[PDB]
Amino acid sequence: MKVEIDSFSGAKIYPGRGTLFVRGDSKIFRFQNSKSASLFKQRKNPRRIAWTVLFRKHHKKGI
Amino acid sequence: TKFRISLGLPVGAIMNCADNSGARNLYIIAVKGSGSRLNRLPAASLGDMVMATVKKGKPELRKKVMPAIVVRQAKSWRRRDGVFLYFEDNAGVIANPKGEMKGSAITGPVGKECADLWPRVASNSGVVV
Amino acid sequence: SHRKYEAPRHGHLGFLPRKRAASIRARVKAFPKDDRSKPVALTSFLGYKAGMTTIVRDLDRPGSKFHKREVVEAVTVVDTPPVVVVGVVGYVETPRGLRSLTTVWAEHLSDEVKRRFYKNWYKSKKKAFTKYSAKYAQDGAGIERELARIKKYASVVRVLVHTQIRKTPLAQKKAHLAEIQLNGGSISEKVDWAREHFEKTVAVDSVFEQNEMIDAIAVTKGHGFEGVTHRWGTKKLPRKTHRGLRKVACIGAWHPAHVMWSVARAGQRGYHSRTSINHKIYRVGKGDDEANGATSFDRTKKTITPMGGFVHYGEIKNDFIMVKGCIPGNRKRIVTLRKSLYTNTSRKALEEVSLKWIDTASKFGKGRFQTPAEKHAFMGTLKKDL
RNA sequence: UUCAUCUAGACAGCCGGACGGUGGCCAUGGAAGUCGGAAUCCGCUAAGGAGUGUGUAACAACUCACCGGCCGAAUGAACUA
RNA sequence: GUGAACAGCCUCUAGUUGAUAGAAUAAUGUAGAUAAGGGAAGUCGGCAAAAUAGAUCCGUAACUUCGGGAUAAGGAUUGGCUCUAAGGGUCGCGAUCAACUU
RNA sequence: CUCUUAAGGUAGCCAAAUGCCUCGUCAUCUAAUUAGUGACGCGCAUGAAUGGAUUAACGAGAUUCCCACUGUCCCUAUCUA
RNA sequence: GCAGUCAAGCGUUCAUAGCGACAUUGCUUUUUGAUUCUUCGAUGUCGGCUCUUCCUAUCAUACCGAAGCAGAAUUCGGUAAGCGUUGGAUUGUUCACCCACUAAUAGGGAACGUGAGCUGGGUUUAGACCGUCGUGAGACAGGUUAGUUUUACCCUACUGAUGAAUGUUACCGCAAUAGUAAUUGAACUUAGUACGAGAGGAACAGUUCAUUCGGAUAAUUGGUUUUUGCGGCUGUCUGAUCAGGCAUUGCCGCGAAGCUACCAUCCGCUGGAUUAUGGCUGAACGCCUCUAAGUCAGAAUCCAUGCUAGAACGCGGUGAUUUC
RNA sequence: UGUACAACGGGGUAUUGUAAGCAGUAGAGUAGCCUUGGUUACGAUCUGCUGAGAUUAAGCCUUUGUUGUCUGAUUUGU
Ligand SMILES: [K+]
Ligand SMILES: [K+]
Ligand SMILES: [K+]
Ligand SMILES: [Mg+2]
Ligand SMILES: [Mg+2]
Ligand SMILES: [Mg+2]
Ligand SMILES: [Mg+2]
Ligand SMILES: [Mg+2]
Ligand SMILES: [Mg+2]
Ligand SMILES: [Mg+2]
Ligand SMILES: [Mg+2]
Ligand SMILES: [Mg+2]
Ligand SMILES: [Mg+2]
Ligand SMILES: [Mg+2]
Ligand SMILES: [Mg+2]
Ligand SMILES: [Mg+2]
Ligand SMILES: [Mg+2]
Ligand SMILES: [Mg+2]
Ligand SMILES: [Mg+2]
Ligand SMILES: [Mg+2]
Ligand SMILES: [Mg+2]
Ligand SMILES: [Mg+2]
Ligand SMILES: [Mg+2]
Ligand SMILES: [Mg+2]
Ligand SMILES: [Mg+2]
Ligand SMILES: [Mg+2]
Ligand SMILES: [Mg+2]
Ligand SMILES: [Mg+2]
Ligand SMILES: [Mg+2]
Ligand SMILES: [Mg+2]
Ligand SMILES: [Mg+2]
Ligand SMILES: [Mg+2]
Ligand SMILES: [Mg+2]
Ligand SMILES: [Mg+2]
Ligand SMILES: [Mg+2]
Ligand SMILES: [Mg+2]
Ligand SMILES: [Mg+2]
Ligand SMILES: [Mg+2]
Ligand SMILES: [Mg+2]
Ligand SMILES: [Mg+2]
Ligand SMILES: [Mg+2]
Ligand SMILES: [Mg+2]
Ligand SMILES: [Mg+2]
Ligand SMILES: [Mg+2]
Repeated sequence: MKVEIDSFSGAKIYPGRGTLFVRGDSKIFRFQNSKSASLFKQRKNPRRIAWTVLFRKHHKKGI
Repeated sequence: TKFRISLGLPVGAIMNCADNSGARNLYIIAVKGSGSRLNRLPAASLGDMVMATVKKGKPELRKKVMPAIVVRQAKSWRRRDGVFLYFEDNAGVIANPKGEMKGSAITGPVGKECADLWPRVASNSGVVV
Repeated sequence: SHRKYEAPRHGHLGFLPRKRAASIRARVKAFPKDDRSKPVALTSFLGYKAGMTTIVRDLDRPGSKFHKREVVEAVTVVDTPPVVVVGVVGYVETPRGLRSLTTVWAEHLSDEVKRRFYKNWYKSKKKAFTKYSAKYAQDGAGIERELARIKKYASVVRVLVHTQIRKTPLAQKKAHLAEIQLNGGSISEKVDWAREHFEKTVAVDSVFEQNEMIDAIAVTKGHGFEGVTHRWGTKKLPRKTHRGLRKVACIGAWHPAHVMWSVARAGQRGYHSRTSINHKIYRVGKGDDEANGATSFDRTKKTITPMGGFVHYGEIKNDFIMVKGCIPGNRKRIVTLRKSLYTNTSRKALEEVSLKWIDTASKFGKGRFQTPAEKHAFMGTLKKDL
C-alpha cells in the first residue's frame, strides 16, 4: 500500500480516505477529507490557508 | 466484466459528447443491461452502454436513437482499491451496438473501467483516469 | 382488480415478527453437526463488538479484474478475551426433542458470573452456589455421580461458559453466560473435557483460526418505534398526501375484512436476533501481542486499537477476532461467533488472506495519523509538548 | 350381444423352410418374386402371393404372408353398458 | 440607527412579560430547513419548492396603436481603509462659515 | 334553368373555447406526442354589431415548447420547533 | 372470452408436426347484455398513485415430451403460480398507441380490491363561452373554462408493547405451532468446437461479475448540523476595547458524534421426498409393455436443514430460598 | 468500602484555523514638526509570540490527581 498526498493541504492520504477528483484537463487531485475538498472547490489558495503544509513552507514554519 | 459503479446518469440525463462525431451532448433515453423495478429510472454508470439522442450537434446526428458509452461520470464511485473518485463532468461517446466508436478521438480523460470494458473507446482515448 | 403493475413485496416475511428480542444475547439456535472423530472443541465463542476499521490486502482470486491487486475492505473487530468454563449440561434425546437431563457446575464461580444470578448484587448476601460448592466437600461423590449420569445419557453435551467482562472496557461488570456445544466424539470424552476445563479459560484461538468462515449471532441495534417507510422500505407517498405520507396507502382490500399479517405496519425496528453467516476471519489477534495491528508488510509496532480508542468502546487489550465486513449488533454488544454449519468450498471461502495494513487512525473524526509517533513526525514540535 | 377360429391343434412365441418355369413379360437410368405398369399364370404343392415388405443404383441377399415342427385349449373381431 | 422608505431588523420613552404547567424526545403529523449524482424522468398539470432579486455601469430583439414592449433578453461591479477631485452661503480676490452627493 | 318558405353563406376564419366521424390528413416539434403550432377544408353544426377577421399593451384567465432552477421524481436520508 | 370432439381439406406426397371447413359438446364470469332480489331515514360514482394477497387460462425463469427438431432460432405440448413481469411520449382516461430496456415486459380477482389512504385531471350542482336545437324559458351520452374531498379518541383486525395467576426468585435451555427467500442475466471459457456443403453455430462442467430482492452494518465516501463546536459577515444594542445580546436556529465556510444511502460496505445454507418425464424388472395378453405387484432417476415443486417468534393456561435443567 | 461509583481536573482523540495582549526599522497614504533625513498622530490590513486559542461527551478513549457518595420504601413461602 502507498500513501498519497492531499493536493490542497499536503496531508497524508491512507488507502480509502478522502476523494480523488479528475479535472477536465485530466489533472488528478487527491483530498484527504471533505474540508480540503470543499476549500479546493471554493478555490481557496492553500498558501493562504494557514494549516496547510504549503502555507507552512511558504511562511517558513517548522524549519 | 466490470464491478458495480454507483449509477450517476438516470434516464433523461444529458452528458457531454466527448468524441469528434459532431455531437455536442447525449441525452440518455435508456441503459443497456439494466434491470426492472417499479418507478426506478434506468441509470447509467461509467463504462455503460446507453441509448441516447443528440440534442445539440450535427443535424444528421440529431433526432435519432443511437448507442453511446459513458466515459466520464462526475458522480463519486468507489473502486475496489477503496478510492472514491469522480470526474468534473458526465461524458459519453457515440458507438454502434458492438462498441465501435462512431468518432475517432476522445477529448478529456476516460475512466479506466470504461477503457477496459470497450477496447475501441480505449484505442481512441488519451488519458485514462 | 389486479395490482396493475407488478413489484416485489417490501421486506422479508421470514424475519417476523419485527419485535424486540427476548434477550440482549441472541440465542444460538443451531450448532455444527457433530463429527465424533475430531477432538473435543467448542463450537462457538462469546465476544463483544468493539468497532469497525479498514484493512488493505492483496486479492487472491484468479480470473478477477483485481487478482493480485490491492483491495480495501471493511472489517469488524470483536474483543474476545478467554471464556471461563464453569459448567456442563447433558442433553437427552426424547420424542419431544432435546431435554436437559442435568447440569454440573464448577466448584468455584467467580463474582463475574455470580453477578449473572442477581438483579441486585450489591445488597444481596451472595449465597449463590454456596450450598452447591459443598458437593465438592471430600471426594465430590455427588459431582462424579452427576457427571456419570451425563456420560450414561445425554447424547448432546454443552459446556457452560461465561465471558470475562472485567477484561473489557465495558462498565457492565456482569458476565454473559452461555451454553456452547462440545463437538468431537465420545460423549464420555466431552464430559471429561468439560470437567478438566472447569474453572479454566478457553481462548479464542483454540476455537477459530485464520481464513475460517464463521457466523455472527447477535441482537441488532435498536431503533424503537418506526414508521413503515423505514421499517419496511415502502414507497413514500406524494407530497400532496393529506394526513401524512410516511405510510402505506392501502393496508388491505375490502375482503378479507381484516388487515393481513403481510401488510407493512409501523412498529418496533431493530433489536432483533440475527444469525448472519459466512464472515471470514481476517485476524485472530492476541492481547498480549503488542504490535497487534502490525502486518508482515507494515511492521509498525501498533495494536489494533485506533488512535483515541474505539469510539464508544475503548481499547482492545485482549484476544480479538477481526472478521471481514460487518456483523449484526452495535458496539459493546455481546455477540456469539459460531463455526459454520456447512463445509464451504467456493474460492471465496478457502482463500488465504494476508493483511498488508490495518487502519489505526482515529474513528472520532477524519483521523490522519496511524500512530502518535506518526502525528509527531508530521506535525513537528507543538507548544504544549512534542 | 353378435360374428368367427379351434384337439381334423385355435391365437402367441421359437425353429426350419417360403419354390421350378422365372432375374416372368413390359419397361424403369438402374428392378433380380416386391420404386415400378397389366395378371395375380401353370406346375410341385404342406406352402409359396409374378409375390409381403425390407435392403441394394441394381444386385447378391434377406424378411413376411404361407406352410410345417413344438406347444397344449382356448383365441380373435365388432359392439352394448 | 440601517435603509429609497410609515419596509424588514435592533434600540430609547411608555407598556407588557398575558396565553395551564412539568418530564421525555417513539411513530405519524403541523410549521421551518438541508441534501451527493441526475434535473420534471414525478404529475392532469412544475402543484410545492428552488432559482432570480437592491443599486451603479454596459447592453437590450420581434412586434407596435410609435405611447410602448423594457427591469426585454444578456453582461459586469459592489466590503473595508487611506486618499484625490468637483459641486455652496455670507461679508469686504481675500476673510469667515457650512451640508451632503457624485 | 328551376323549387322549398325570402335569399342561398359574400369578405373572412377553422378539427378553432364551434368538426360527429376524429387520436381527420399533411408538415413541424419529440426517441416516442389522443398534446402544441402551421397548413388543408362540401365546415355533423364557422361567418359578419345574434358582430367577422386581426390586433400593440394589459391578465392571480386557458394552453405548448425552451433556458434557468430545483427532493416533483430516481430514493430516500437528516435536523429544529 | 377460453377449451373440447369429428375430420372434408391445408401442409410437395401425408387428415391430425403445425393447422383445420361443415357441424357439434362445453367451460368461464376479467366483456356486454338480460333481470330488478338487496340497498333511495344515503354501501361515497372514473382513473391513477400506494400496498397486500389470491387465481392460472404460463410471458419469463426450472425440468421435460413433440416437430415439416442438422446446428442456431422457433413452434406445439406437460408438470409448474416458487419467482419476476419494467422506464417513458400523447390522453383525466380504463383502453389505445408508439419509443426503449428487458429473461419477460402474461392474463385476471379481491364490493369492476383499495377516497375517515391520497389525488381530483375527468365525470357529476350552482358561474361562464361556443355550435346545433328551441318562439322562449331552456336542451345536448357535444366541445370548453372555473369549481370546499369532513370525523376515529370506540370495537374488532393488524403492527408493535406491558402484564395478574403456577410456592418465591434467578439463570441456562427445549421446541409444539406459526412464519420463511432468495432471484435473474451477462462476459470469459467450453469453442469458432459439436452440427452443417455452406451460411452460420450451440450445450454440460469451470471462472468472474452483474440484475431484482432481502437482512444487517457505518471502517471508508457522501448527505444531514442546536456540537449553535470553531471561524467569518451584516444591522443594531451594551460609551470605546474585550466580550457579548437581539435578528423566532440572523446569514456563510468548515464541522465531530449520532442517524443514514445500491449515493456506502458486508452477508444471503444443503439434504430428503416428489411432479412431468425418461427408465428397470415384469405379468395381465406364452410376444410386447415404465405399471398392474415391485422399482431407478428426476422440476425454480414440497418437507426438512438453516433462519425468525417461542405456546403470555407447553416442557426441562439448575442456583438461592427470609433465625428477629 | 472497592482494580466501586460519581463530580471535577489532567492526558489522548477530534473540530476549527492561528485567541486575547503586547510588539514591529511592515502598511496605501494624509496631516503635523524640524536637527528637511528623520520624528509624531491616524490607518483597513500585514508580521511575530501562535497549528495558536477555543470546544471536546452530552451515547469519544483514558485516568497513581481533587472532592464526595455508599443500609431509603414495598413485597414475596412449597
Ligand atoms: K339508494
Ligand atoms: K457524519
Ligand atoms: K453583534
Ligand atoms: Mg461528512
Ligand atoms: Mg411510477
Ligand atoms: Mg400481475
Ligand atoms: Mg436498509
Ligand atoms: Mg390535500
Ligand atoms: Mg467516526
Ligand atoms: Mg440615510
Ligand atoms: Mg440534489
Ligand atoms: Mg448538487
Ligand atoms: Mg440543468
Ligand atoms: Mg412526464
Ligand atoms: Mg409517468
Ligand atoms: Mg400529460
Ligand atoms: Mg408555484
Ligand atoms: Mg436585465
Ligand atoms: Mg417580451
Ligand atoms: Mg366561403
Ligand atoms: Mg372546421
Ligand atoms: Mg390548428
Ligand atoms: Mg408534453
Ligand atoms: Mg348583418
Ligand atoms: Mg354564431
Ligand atoms: Mg384587473
Ligand atoms: Mg317480479
Ligand atoms: Mg342507515
Ligand atoms: Mg355512510
Ligand atoms: Mg363504507
Ligand atoms: Mg395449468
Ligand atoms: Mg371499486
Ligand atoms: Mg376505504
Ligand atoms: Mg374521502
Ligand atoms: Mg377511487
Ligand atoms: Mg375538476
Ligand atoms: Mg356547471
Ligand atoms: Mg335560434
Ligand atoms: Mg446551520
Ligand atoms: Mg432587547
Ligand atoms: Mg446569536
Ligand atoms: Mg424391458
Ligand atoms: Mg406400481
Ligand atoms: Mg412461554
